[PDB]
Amino acid sequence: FLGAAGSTMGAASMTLTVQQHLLKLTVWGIKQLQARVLAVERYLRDQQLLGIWGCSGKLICCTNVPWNSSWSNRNLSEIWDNMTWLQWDKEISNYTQIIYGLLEESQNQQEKNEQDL
Amino acid sequence: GIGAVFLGFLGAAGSTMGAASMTLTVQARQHLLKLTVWGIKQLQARVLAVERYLRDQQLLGIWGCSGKLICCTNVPWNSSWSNRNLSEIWDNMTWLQWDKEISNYTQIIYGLLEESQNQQEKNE
Amino acid sequence: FLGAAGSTMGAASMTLTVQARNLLSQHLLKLTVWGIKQLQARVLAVERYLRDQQLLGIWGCSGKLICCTNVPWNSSWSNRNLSEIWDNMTWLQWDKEISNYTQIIYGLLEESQNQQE
Amino acid sequence: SALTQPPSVSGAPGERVTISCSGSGSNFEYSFVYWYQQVPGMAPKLLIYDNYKRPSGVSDRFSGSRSGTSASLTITGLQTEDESDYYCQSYDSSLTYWVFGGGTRLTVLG
Amino acid sequence: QVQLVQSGAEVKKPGASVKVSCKASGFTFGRYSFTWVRQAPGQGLEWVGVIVPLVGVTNSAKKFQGRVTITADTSTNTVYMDLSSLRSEDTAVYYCARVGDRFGSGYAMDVWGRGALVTVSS
Amino acid sequence: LWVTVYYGVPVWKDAETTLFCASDAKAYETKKHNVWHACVPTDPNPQEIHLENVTEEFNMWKNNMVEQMHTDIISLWDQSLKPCVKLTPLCVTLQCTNVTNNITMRGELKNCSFNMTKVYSLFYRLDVVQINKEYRLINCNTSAITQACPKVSFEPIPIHYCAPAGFAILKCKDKKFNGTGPCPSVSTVQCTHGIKPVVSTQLLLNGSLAEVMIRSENITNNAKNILVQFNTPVQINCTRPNNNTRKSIRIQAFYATGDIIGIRQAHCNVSKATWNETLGKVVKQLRKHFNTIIRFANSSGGDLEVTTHSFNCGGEFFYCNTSGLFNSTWISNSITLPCRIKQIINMWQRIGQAMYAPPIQGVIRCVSNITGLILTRDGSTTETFRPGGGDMRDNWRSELYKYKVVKIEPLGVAPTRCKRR
Amino acid sequence: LWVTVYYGVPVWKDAETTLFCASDAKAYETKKNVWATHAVPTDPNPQEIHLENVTEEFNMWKNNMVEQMHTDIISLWDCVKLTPLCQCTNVTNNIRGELKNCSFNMTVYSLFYRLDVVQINKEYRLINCNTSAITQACPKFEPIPIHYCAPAGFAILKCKDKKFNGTGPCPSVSTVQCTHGIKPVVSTQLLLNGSLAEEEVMIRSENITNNAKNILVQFNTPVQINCTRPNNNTRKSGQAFYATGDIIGDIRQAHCNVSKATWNETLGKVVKQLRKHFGNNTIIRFANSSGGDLEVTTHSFNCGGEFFYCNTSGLFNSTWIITLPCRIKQIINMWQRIGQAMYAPPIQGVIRCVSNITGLILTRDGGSTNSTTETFRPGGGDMRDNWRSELYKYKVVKIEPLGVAPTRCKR
Ligand SMILES: *[C@@H]1O[C@H](CO)[C@@H](O[C@@H]2O[C@H](CO)[C@@H](O[C@@H]3O[C@H](CO)[C@@H](O)[C@H](O)[C@@H]3O)[C@H](O)[C@H]2NC(C)=O)[C@H](O)[C@H]1NC(C)=O
Ligand SMILES: *[C@@H]1O[C@H](CO)[C@@H](O[C@@H]2O[C@H](CO)[C@@H](O[C@@H]3O[C@H](CO)[C@@H](O)[C@H](O)[C@@H]3O)[C@H](O)[C@H]2NC(C)=O)[C@H](O)[C@H]1NC(C)=O
Ligand SMILES: *[C@@H]1O[C@H](CO)[C@@H](O[C@@H]2O[C@H](CO)[C@@H](O)[C@H](O)[C@H]2NC(C)=O)[C@H](O)[C@H]1NC(C)=O
Ligand SMILES: *[C@@H]1O[C@H](CO)[C@@H](O)[C@H](O)[C@H]1NC(C)=O
Ligand SMILES: *[C@@H]1O[C@H](CO)[C@@H](O)[C@H](O)[C@H]1NC(C)=O
Repeated sequence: FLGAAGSTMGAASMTLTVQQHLLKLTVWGIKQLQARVLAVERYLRDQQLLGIWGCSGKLICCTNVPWNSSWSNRNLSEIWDNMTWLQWDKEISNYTQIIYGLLEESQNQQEKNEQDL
Repeated sequence: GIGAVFLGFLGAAGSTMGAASMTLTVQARQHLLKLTVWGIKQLQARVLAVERYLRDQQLLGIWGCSGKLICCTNVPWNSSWSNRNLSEIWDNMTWLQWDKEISNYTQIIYGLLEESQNQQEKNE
Repeated sequence: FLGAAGSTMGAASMTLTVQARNLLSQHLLKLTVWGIKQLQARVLAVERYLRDQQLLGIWGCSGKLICCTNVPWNSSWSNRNLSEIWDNMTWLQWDKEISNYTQIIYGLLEESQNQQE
Repeated sequence: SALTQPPSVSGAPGERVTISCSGSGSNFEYSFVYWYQQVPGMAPKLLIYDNYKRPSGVSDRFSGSRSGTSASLTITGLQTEDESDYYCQSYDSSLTYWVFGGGTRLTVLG
Repeated sequence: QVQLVQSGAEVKKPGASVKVSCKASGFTFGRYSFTWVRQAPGQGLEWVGVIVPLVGVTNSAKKFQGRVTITADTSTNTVYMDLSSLRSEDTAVYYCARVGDRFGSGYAMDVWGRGALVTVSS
Repeated sequence: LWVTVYYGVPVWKDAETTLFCASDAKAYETKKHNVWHACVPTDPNPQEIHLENVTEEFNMWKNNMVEQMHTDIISLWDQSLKPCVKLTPLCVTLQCTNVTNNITMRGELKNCSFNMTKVYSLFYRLDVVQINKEYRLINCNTSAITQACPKVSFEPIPIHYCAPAGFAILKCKDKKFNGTGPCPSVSTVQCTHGIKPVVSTQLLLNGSLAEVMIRSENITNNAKNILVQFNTPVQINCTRPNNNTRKSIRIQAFYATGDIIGIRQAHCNVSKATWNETLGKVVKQLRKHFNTIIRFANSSGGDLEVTTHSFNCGGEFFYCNTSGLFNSTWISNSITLPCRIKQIINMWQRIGQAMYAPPIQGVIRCVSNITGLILTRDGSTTETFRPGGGDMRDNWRSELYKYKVVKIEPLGVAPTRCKRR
Repeated sequence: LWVTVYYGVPVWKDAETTLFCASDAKAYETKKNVWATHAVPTDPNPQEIHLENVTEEFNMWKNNMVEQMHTDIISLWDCVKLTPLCQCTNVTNNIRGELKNCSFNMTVYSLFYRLDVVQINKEYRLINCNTSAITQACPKFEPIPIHYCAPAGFAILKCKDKKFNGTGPCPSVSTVQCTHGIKPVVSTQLLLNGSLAEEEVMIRSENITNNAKNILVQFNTPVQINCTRPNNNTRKSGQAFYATGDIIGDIRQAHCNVSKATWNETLGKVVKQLRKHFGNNTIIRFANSSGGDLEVTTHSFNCGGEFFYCNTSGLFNSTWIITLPCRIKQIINMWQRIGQAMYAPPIQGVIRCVSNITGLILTRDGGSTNSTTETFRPGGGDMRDNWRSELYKYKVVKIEPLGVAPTRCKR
């Protein structure tokens, strides 16, 4: 996933779906092993997050909570087209906690309505 | 680490089943050579825990629950299993008390879940 | 783990769960290097499993074993009698008959979920 | 390194009986005492070991204890199914060779 | 289910030698031991010998010194006793008894075989 | 209504899982030779999450850590004797002589001399048996003895116990808890406290400290041993006042005990007053299960590991009377103990197998805590409690009386008034 | 109909992977280290689940485990490294042939073999010093079963049918969690401690009809071969130049004994099988290796820590319608590579090891004569074929549990 860095979100979205000599080997073997596990565990925590929002590993998900203009917003076209979006997070970075709350609240109300109906 | 998660699920054991429900969503969030050996067992335990969490997830997968936490299913609850009203069964009991009475019927319920989901997808 | 591999397609449809939970399937240095091979194996099992899980995740299943879709089967990928499909057409040969079309099926499935979104 | 037992002691049903086991040698004071119940035609069965410990699954009416340089096996509530031979054994750890007592006969009146 | 199966009864001419066998019943030797006790008919039983298959150490009663050979095989979980120069004094039933528990920490004789009856007659 | 599943609610079911050892960094670093195997160090982060409105039926006489953790000691200790050298050819017809250069001892030591492939050696009366001035070791032929390597020692090292993920340890914290039945305070911890592999008979040396508690599988039963944990420790200092001389003989290298520098018997000491006070606290607690008559008589008999008080002191194993501490009678209303030294010892009551203690040079002194007692009720005048002990299991149960291993099943069901679509 | 995905369907594909060894519990028991007893000592638990009504074709030729394990032994195969780059006389103290002793100065004498040394132009030299920087191996060869267990993404299949002769669909297939006692037979033109079949002796070759490739033969009746090394020698040593000491006693060369009756019975069954696939008129003949170096012509195998180049001239001595001396040199060019030595220390005392012959490596001659007769000669040199006789009924299949099929359903 790291190689794709440095491209627009219109370009990134498509690329996303496809996506002793013994002593040196034994120690740095563990570290390579150590990294592999933190790959899986970090993956699950994300999957848990996407679970409560209503996605659960759908990659390009969706949600029914609007994008208020209070968040850093511009014309949608430029965000898709020309803005490299490794810097897009730098725009929505101090707003990234409250927005998850709206994602958190949206599913909870959505399931409650489903529970009633 | 996942190791603390499991007894994190055990943090509030005596609380009411209703109390655990909301807390669940809140819960949804030569010294070199000796350092080599300890690296194995510390790593060996952790990857084992991962399999434990996947196995339950896969078990939750067979039933109509995907990966959600507070899941629901449309299989009727016959009165034969612990006939008792829904009112008290969520306030004055504890999970430890609840399953101990149920522990005579865990497997039949799990089996009862399997075909309950199974029939749903074919005729969908 | 394979079980009734060559059995009738209908037979395999019943036993897909594979019994539910069974479906997943110098002295200091000498002992250490053995451990690395053991741990490297187990994590390799998990990584392969999740990639398959996420592969189902892109599709409208996300880990539901049997999973109906919304893609109508085109009558061009070497189709035969529907009864024969679940009478004698065993799974393994059913793969060899499809072969190339799996990439077509994989590509076809991807767009249907996205256009749903 | 020799153990002495009474030849035969009988007991009325429902009463309590005791059997002595006296062995010469200071080593007798440095070695355990076991007791074996033996049906006159069957194989021995362990009855009490380590001088007071009952093996799992043995009737609680059997219990014995040491007394200086002698041993004693006490039965409470003798029934008509407890008539057999009772052997006291002293395992000399130093010399590494078990020694079996002569054998005491118990008969229930009836 | 733990048992010490044995060979059948034997009749031997005096001056010969006897072999008696005992086989495990679902366990290896591990750390346990084995011992042999003989009982003359109408008589209190008496000790014969002992072996520890884990370390291959042996011992026997002074009376049978130089007359008893105690053998073991870790492959087939069997212990054989070879008593030499049988006479009328050795007309007795020979039990093989297990000793100890999962750690070899005991000294008693808890599990007993059925009993092999060796007869010496002229 | 219908049923709903809740992945994560707390659930318990008693089960047995293979735990793993736990140690400390500095403690592991301080491991010259093998005074006792690399072990995982545990991060000092005791979760100790105190549960409220919780109650789990603890047990101690059916616990499975005791059988587990005892087995860990046996396997570890077997490895302590593996790399060392067998003493199979060592024994030969000896020429020991009752030489008494000094008398405290009373001729306990012997000036043994063997015609090796002709060197003298010292051996106490315990480790050698007369034969028929000719003698031999207690059990070399028709037996098997393996001397411990001289470099290694035998000082205990604290060990913690941690369960793998999916299994949690329940620790009882109630002050008054005899061992069985429910415990109010059930604190869930992953890594237990500093278990000590203390090797000792009826006198529990330097273990965990308790009021004095009385714990028994069944008091009515005389068979089961009664464990008593002391609330207040009683200091015990015990010394070997003789400088041992270690002579290496190239046979492999045997280590004979050379002539002692200048002869006083090893002896233990106990503060008589403090012992008297603690025993009254014991007898006052015993009377709770029973006014009555209580008498103490010394160990009735048996092997030298039970008749006396066996314990380890700086790599040397002592056998000492306890007749000076268990001779009293009590109604409703310093002490020196003679000792003996053995070098050929067969710990854990194993036939054939035994280890030879290599000599330790100088005067040996050690101090520890008398925190636990093991008493055996005799078979309605008075209930004489003789000191028993014996089975090595009990000395573990004085520490693991307050821990259990439970399997957690986060999955669960409930009949909720809700339906799917 | 609509496409519906299925996860967990029993479907696999022919795949190649680097398998991991799973040695037995006795790896550390004989770990003196031994190139074969080296510890992954994973508990070899075999589970042979049978299948039903399914058959797939194996291919023992052009296989993957044949070369996958071949390199695994090489890594296990590869202490003191000598390269003794820097005078001898015939010794006849007690004479078959005559050995030789070489007098030299080390920074003494050494008892070599005739084949081990080559004259320089009497004075001889080490055959391997001038050719390459040879490297004497460790003084410190016990084959042990190594049950292969597949990684969780792969499975190992077995052909329970005993009539599989090399290629084609095997009727009965049973998936195997962990393979059987595959062992490093490590020998030429003869299988030693090999696997025994339970039917008539089997014939198998890549293209039997043609002389291009070797012929593999299965046995059912083993043959015992005894070889002895009755000699005693010392060792001479910073600069550790390990030569050999003087011979203590008679100057005796090694020899071997071979049975006759059982060997005769085997060939007839071999002849009968050859009669099955060649006709009932042609004459079968046996000869020798009219070519190939010592490692090919001579029967080389491991026995008592030394490798014996036994002399198989007498075995292939027949025509169809007793003791063969072994001829040893200390240089062991076992993996047919210029550079390696394995100068094994001479073992003291007789050996007389127990052997077990289970297979043959035969090579056809030319096609000079048509329909009259053909000569079969001993072969070898590439012991890749040697291991093909143990894994011929095994394969690794990459399970691909994802599966798709059409059905009439909506969602
Ligand atoms: C603790 O130990 C005492 C014994 O010291 C146990 O009491 C014993 O309980 C058993 C039954 O479990 C009694 O056996 C039965 O006794 C009745 C007469 O009371 C008899 O009719 C039956 O045929 C049978 O023999 C035994 O006699 C009794 N002994 C005594 C001295 O009370 C007690 O149950 C144990 N409790 C625990 C903690 O397990
Ligand atoms: C435990 O307490 C008992 C009494 O309270 C002590 O009993 C004494 O045991 C010794 C053992 O050496 C006896 O000495 C021996 O007596 C026999 C009797 O025939 C004699 O033949 C020996 O030569 C030797 O003298 C001693 O007599 C006995 N006390 C009395 C008053 O008889 C015992 O020592 C204490 N300790 C142990 C470990 O049992
Ligand atoms: C353990 O202590 C007891 C007493 O404390 C010792 O027994 C004494 O033995 C002598 C020997 O004749 C008697 O004269 C004394 O009367 C005994 N003591 C008492 C109080 O009666 C015993 O010897 C000690 N154990 C050992 C092994 O020596
Ligand atoms: C064994 O040692 C004992 C002394 O402990 C001696 O009497 C006996 O003769 C020795 N020989 C035997 C029988 O092994
Ligand atoms: C195998 O041998 C046959 C007959 O000589 C030949 O025609 C064919 O090309 C050879 N190649 C194969 C199939 O291996």
